[PDB]
Amino acid sequence: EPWAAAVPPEWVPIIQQDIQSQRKVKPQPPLSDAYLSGMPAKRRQLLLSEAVSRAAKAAGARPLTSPESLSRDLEAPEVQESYRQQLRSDIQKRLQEDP
Amino acid sequence: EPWAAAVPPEWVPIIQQDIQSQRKVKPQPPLSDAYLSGMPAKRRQLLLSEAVSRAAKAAGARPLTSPESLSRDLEAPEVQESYRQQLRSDIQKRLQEDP
Amino acid sequence: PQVWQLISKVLARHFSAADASRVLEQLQRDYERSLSRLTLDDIERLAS
Amino acid sequence: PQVWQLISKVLARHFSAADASRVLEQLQRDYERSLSRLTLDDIERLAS
Amino acid sequence: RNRGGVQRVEGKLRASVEKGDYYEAHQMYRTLFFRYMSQSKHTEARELMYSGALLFFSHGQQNSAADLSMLVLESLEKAEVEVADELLENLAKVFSLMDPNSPERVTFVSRALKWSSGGSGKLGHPRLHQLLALTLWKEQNYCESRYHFLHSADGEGCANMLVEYSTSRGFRSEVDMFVAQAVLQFLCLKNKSSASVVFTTYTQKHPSIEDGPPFVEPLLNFIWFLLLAVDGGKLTVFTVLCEQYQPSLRRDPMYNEYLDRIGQLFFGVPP
Amino acid sequence: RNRGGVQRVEGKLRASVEKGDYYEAHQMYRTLFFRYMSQSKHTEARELMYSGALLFFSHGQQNSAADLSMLVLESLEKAEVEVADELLENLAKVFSLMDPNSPERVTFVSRALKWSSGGSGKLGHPRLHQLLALTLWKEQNYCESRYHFLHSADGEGCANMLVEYSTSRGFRSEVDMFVAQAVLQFLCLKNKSSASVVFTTYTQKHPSIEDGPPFVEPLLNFIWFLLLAVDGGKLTVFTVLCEQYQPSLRRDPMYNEYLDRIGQLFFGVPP
Amino acid sequence: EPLEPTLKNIIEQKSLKWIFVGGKGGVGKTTCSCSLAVQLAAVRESVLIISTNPAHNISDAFDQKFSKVPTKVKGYDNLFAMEIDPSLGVAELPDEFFEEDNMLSMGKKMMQEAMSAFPGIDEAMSYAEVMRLVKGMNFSVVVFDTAPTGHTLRLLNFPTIVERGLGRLMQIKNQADQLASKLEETLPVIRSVSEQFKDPEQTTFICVCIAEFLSLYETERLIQELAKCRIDTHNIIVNQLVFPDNERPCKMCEARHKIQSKYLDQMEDLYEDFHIVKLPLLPHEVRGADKVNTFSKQLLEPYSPP
Amino acid sequence: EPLEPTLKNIIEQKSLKWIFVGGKGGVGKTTCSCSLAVQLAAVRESVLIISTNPAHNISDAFDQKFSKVPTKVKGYDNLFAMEIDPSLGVAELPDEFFEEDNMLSMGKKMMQEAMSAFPGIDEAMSYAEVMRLVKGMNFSVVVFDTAPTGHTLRLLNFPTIVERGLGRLMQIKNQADQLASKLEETLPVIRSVSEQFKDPEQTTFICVCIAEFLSLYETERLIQELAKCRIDTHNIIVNQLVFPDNERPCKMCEARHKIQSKYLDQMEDLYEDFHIVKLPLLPHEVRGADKVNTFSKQLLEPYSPP
Ligand SMILES: Nc1ncnc2c1ncn2[C@@H]1O[C@H](COP(=O)(O)OP(=O)(O)OP(=O)(O)O)[C@@H](O)[C@H]1O
Ligand SMILES: Nc1ncnc2c1ncn2[C@@H]1O[C@H](COP(=O)(O)OP(=O)(O)OP(=O)(O)O)[C@@H](O)[C@H]1O
Ligand SMILES: [Mg+2]
Ligand SMILES: [Mg+2]
Ligand SMILES: [Zn+2]
Repeated sequence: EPWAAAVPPEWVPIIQQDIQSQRKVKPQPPLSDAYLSGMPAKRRQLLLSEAVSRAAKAAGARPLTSPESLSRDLEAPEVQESYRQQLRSDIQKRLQEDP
Repeated sequence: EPWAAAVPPEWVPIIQQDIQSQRKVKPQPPLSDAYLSGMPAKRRQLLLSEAVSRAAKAAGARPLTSPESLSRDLEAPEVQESYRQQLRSDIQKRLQEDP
Repeated sequence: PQVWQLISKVLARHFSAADASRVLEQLQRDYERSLSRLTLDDIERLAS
Repeated sequence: PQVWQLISKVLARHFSAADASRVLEQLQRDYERSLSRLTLDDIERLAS
Repeated sequence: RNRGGVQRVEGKLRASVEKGDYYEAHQMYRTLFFRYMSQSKHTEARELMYSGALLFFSHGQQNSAADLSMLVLESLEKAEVEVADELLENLAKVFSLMDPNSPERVTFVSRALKWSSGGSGKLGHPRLHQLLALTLWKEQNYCESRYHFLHSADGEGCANMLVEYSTSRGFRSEVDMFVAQAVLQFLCLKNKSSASVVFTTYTQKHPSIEDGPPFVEPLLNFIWFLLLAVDGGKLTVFTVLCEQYQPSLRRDPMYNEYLDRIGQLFFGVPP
Repeated sequence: RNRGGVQRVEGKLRASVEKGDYYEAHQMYRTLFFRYMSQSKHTEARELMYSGALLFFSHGQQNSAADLSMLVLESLEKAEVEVADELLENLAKVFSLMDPNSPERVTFVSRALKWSSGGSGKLGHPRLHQLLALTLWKEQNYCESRYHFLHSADGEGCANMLVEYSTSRGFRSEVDMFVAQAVLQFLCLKNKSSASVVFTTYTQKHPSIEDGPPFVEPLLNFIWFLLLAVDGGKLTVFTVLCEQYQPSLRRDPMYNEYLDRIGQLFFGVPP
Repeated sequence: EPLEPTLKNIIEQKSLKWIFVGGKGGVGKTTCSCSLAVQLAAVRESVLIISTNPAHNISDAFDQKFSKVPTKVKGYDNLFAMEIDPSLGVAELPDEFFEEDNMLSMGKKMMQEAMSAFPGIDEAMSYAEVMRLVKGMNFSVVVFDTAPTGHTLRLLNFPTIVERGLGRLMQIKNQADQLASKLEETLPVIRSVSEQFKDPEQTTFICVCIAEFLSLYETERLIQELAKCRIDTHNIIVNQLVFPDNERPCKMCEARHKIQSKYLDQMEDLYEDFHIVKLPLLPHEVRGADKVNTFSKQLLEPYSPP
Repeated sequence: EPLEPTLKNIIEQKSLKWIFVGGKGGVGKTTCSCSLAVQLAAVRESVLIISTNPAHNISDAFDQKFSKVPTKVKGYDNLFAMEIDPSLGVAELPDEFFEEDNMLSMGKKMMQEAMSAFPGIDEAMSYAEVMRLVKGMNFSVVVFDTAPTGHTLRLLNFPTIVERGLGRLMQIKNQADQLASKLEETLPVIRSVSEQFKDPEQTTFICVCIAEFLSLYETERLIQELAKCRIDTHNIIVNQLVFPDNERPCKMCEARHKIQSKYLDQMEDLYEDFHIVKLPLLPHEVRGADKVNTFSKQLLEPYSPP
């Protein structure tokens, strides 16, 4: 290949292999905070009501009655507990993917 | 005159007289501080060395040797006393014009 | 039976049908991305 | 005999002939204007 | 028992005043003032502070009396006491007893004027301005007295003091100038009647001014015609008078901008 | 007699320390320090403050010992004491005895680094950075320890601690990432030898890394080739390596700008 | 008939959070504040004491140095002490991986040294800490070893003027975006501190003074200033009193007692509706935890001579 | 052998102009400053005393209220007193002859109330007055009833930091013309005040303290801070001492004397090269011109008990 002209010849094989692998490697997952701490960077949803409000704002959805009425209707009762319970299960599920 | 059209007729004579006088009156002299105090305005030469320095600056005259040497040469001796003496006489002279 | 049905029922009155569906898809997106960007610190925060 | 002659003598060495004459006329102007704008407060300041 | 402390404090203040401990009495006066105000006894506190200020003035305790007068002003402000002639007279008397060179007079005048008709004008009832100006005139503080006259509503005293001021500190060539300025300033404050009366009185009383509406001085004739036009309200007359008398009006440059206000105020000239 | 006061003060300090009045002894130490410095006895004051700080550390008087250590730093700054290995060791020991969560450690570290080779680099002799990093590592403060290593000149300990940190808090998919970052950062600080040694040691010691220059991980091969090119100094090689390995370099975005520095620093790339 | 000469009201008012101890210099602000904090620690779950005075003495009073971050006070499990740091935030450790642009680092630094050198910073720093505490709410109550009357009043006025200026800025906001976000974030806490400082049930001021002309009238002036600020204050700590004994009278103690009795009668007449708690001049140094505890006991229990 | 325990050096140093009296609160800064001013008035042609402390007590000390402008002190012909005014320049009487533009009047006002409300203003105002005095030079010497150690040190540091900032501005001037002219006019006076405050022969600091742990170590900290500021200080006023009498000993006076003797020995050992002048605790209030004069006499003449 053209780039092989400049680099020492014995470097070419490995690089080629890397290239063939690099087009196949699944992208980098989220970085652990441990690794992020080394980086100089520091620019790496609260409750279902706040989540839905953020969703409406991102979608620009106008509430019909009101957002305050929406928040007051639920008030995090037992029936809605499921949501956070779901969260637990979801995160519990993730514990299987990275044991 | 045209301006006489608007003003009441009996005003015209006096004004005319004033006009004929106004073109003749010598301009207003400097105003006394007493009168200036009433005005809301407050934007109404120290020694011969400072006077000459101000004169040179206004005329943009470059000193040949130096201004400090000029100041040191005199140092306000008896011979130069005349200047301030002259001032006195000058101001004394003014005392005759406004007795 | 699920948070999705409760949210749909509430939005049926607090938002229009099109707005409710858009908000639902928007939140599904946010949830999916939060799952894609989950880390140990996030798990610790959930525990707290 | 007069401040003018003393100033001319000093400027003959501290300034050029043209510069000396310009400074002299400039100061004569300043003096004349100061006389034209003399007031009682100015007299009081002189007394001080 | 709760009310006993204030009574005992008042008795102690009386004893201290008798003993001549003037500073301690001043502090006790401050404490009594604050206690009374906390009880909403605004009138009693004001009377006490006025009496104490007068007493301290009598004994030469200038700073203490000034502080108590400031407390009187504070009481008037806090209680929103409606402006009254008697209160203005009291404030003027208190200001008179002060020392002219002290800034306390400046602060007291500013605060009193602000309290007096604080809604608009910074005038109160000009009666206060008139009283302060008269006190300054008796003190021969012509500048401040003239300013207060300008903000007052008494033109006769203003004309008399202008005559005196021009005669004493004025010049031969400024005799008319003075009154003209004053008149313009009066008109710059919408007080046309004050301008008319002051001009009349100054012309009538000043020895150097020959009595009669047709004055020899062009400026006086201009001022009289301007007053008449302002009464009429015709802009063309104002423009004609300004143009024809330009040489005399140029004697004092401010006149020009003064005129710029007059046409705006009495002839509808846009700004 | 003039010198007697200081001697009596020293005796009183000894008595107070014996009695256990630790705060009074701290104040007496401050006074003695100031007196000695006023006499230009910089070395004696520094020794006294070091001894007192150690003594207060032994008894748990953390704040007093920290203040005396700050005074030691002040003495070093004022006397312009030339940086020496023994002084750096003393400062590192003093910093170690402090409480990790206290800001006093941050302030002491900043001041010591500034004093140590204050002319340039904020490094002193990296021996100080190495000592602070080792102390933090024994304290398992991996972030600060890694930072100091980055500003240190010891790559073997840096590689060992990087292995430990990745094993403990790192992820399976980041094993190479860590070292790569470190290497780049080393090269971002012109310490190419440190980069080479740390990469060698980390590759050799990490169990998840198969020993050998031809590593399975593309990123490790890229880093090795980049080190070789930086040794060579050819810009074309750097560009080729950056371009071909873009998919792996994109794993950590900062790598990109890190590379932007490398070419500027080791290959003459204009900014 | 009169209000009890004890701080029992302060302890009983469990809702009280911010407590300020102030008065003329040298009257015993530090010692009285330490005693009050010690008494509160015996009741409240946790109590903090902050030395806003730039010349901190709580370290001297407790014979135990305290840093700029709250630290456990020796001998107590729920008592913490701190000294306000006039110095601004220390410079962060440089990364210097990228171009060493001075625009940010050098400019921020110079701003920080300049601000630290200016006087007002002291009070400002204290105010900043207050904000932090409102954000934290870590301690149940916090006592202040405030500076003398003047600067203490300046500090107590600071929240209201800052809130008014912030409201003005908001009303003329952007007439940058990160700055606006920070301003919006800060407004709630500034409003909360301003409201709390003006709420009698949330805060109060302890006026500590000695029975003397200067101290008495400085206390009076401070009380009036607080009333202007609408800060509640209903108790005064008279300190360093002298109680002569008939066993062996001495002229010094007798005359001092006469003077202090005159001014204490003056205070009693002047300060109805206040808890005037009287503290004697102990013959021993009030320093160390045990001495302060003993002194606080008589602070809460009215003192009665032999 | 030791330096004489008298302020005779202060009086003899006729070149001295600026004198600062400071220390821990309540140690007697006001009274000692008044006494020193009284003594100086008997020698210098004219002497001023300025109460920079926002809680002014010179009015209390002399039993004669003083305005914000120097006023003759009752009983003396060449002694003047003043209290620094935190409030800024009062608004000038309006002319309102022309358009009532709020841009100037309202903006200046709001700036002035805001600045007056900020804490540092106090010290700033004092500094401003100092500038004025340097411009005036009306009084031969001026004494300062400074605030406690903290704010006093802030004020004393203010000139140097202001001068440095002004120099920076000049070096980046116009990088408006009336502003530049004002800056050029102000630089000479600021430089002069900075130089004078750092000149031992032109100024000095009087450290007044009591024989106690807190006061002693606050004085030590202030002395070190002054040394940092390079402000000369070579005399300390120990005040409120107690001298027991064998005629009728009492426990209070005896224990206080023991404590004060311990700390006075500590001071003597610590403060060589200083004029340690010892003042007793008088049994009468030190207020009024006559009392202050009598107290100053023993201030200058070393006190020796019966
Ligand atoms: N009741 C008391 N008995 C004996 N000594 C006391 C008493 N109260 C205070 N003191 C001592 O008097 C001195 C002044 O008291 P303290 O230091 O508490 O004052 P402060 O108001 O905190 O002062 P500053 O305003 O300067 O900070 C200290 O030595 C203190 O120990
Ligand atoms: N030697 C003394 N004998 C008797 N009373 C004294 C003595 N020195 C001071 N006092 C009194 O002690 C109190 C405190 O003194 P002073 O008011 O002078 O303190 P200060 O340092 O000016 O205080 P602050 O810093 O609060 O302004 C005052 O009542 C003063 O009259
Ligand atoms: Mg204190
Ligand atoms: Mg004082
Ligand atoms: Zn006794």
